[PDB]
Amino acid sequence: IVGGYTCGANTVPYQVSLNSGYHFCGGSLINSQWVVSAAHCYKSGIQVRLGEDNINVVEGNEQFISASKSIVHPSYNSNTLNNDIMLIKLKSAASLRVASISLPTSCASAGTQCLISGWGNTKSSGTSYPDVLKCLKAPILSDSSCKSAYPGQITSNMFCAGYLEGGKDSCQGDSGGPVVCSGKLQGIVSWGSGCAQKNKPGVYTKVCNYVSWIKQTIASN
Amino acid sequence: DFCLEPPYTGPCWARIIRYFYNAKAGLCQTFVYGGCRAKRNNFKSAEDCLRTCGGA
Ligand SMILES: [Ca+2]
Repeated sequence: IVGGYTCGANTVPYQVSLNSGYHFCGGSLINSQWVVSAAHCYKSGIQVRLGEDNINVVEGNEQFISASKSIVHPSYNSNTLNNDIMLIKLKSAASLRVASISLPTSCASAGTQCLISGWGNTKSSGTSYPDVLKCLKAPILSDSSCKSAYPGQITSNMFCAGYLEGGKDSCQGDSGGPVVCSGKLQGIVSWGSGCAQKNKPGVYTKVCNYVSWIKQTIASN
Repeated sequence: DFCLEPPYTGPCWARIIRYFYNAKAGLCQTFVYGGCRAKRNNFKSAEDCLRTCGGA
């Protein structure tokens, strides 16, 4: 998260860290046994870490739980990045510092303020990964401007959020993390153009379009 | 020769550690891969990297 602020210990209870020997992506706890993240974060040997603040030191509130299953959306396209969504089933249920986030009843409109969180790089031009969780409030942008920022790259399953001025954005290590608006999970950190550039807002997976697939997939697995 | 190409992080925002052959140093090094649109000078292990590009 470039240009954000320290959320505060366990103030974003649904935020999880995907660990494969090191933090490589974020994710959101949608129920005691399921996590939602991005499809490009698919990896074998995933360990989900919950109740985390400082990802570098054990502080007691943690629960490390291996993934039993990883379901990448059947239509995910690695070239176009369309349908960048994945569900991870925990090997055992988490003990609900640790809480789930609600799925959206409806899609959010441009102008909506949302909270983006993650342990990604905090420098636009450089590298600095934080110990603690970073937060960022950013508004959802119109489909028109999003499409203007990325000609022929935005699909109906993506939305832009951020600032045209630059300086506030998601960055390397934030992928799969939550974009929560009005208490509902509306987006998944997905891609962008560098970090915090500017006229290049970040692109997020539009969660409201997957609610049915998510609910049915969780139930039959 | 893709082995002479510089490492490509790509547009995605994951922080996945991969390997690339650094022809200047004559060895495989680590870099951060974003998770999508990998180019060929991107390996999962140093052995894979050395086997494919070693001595390029
Ligand atoms: Ca910790």
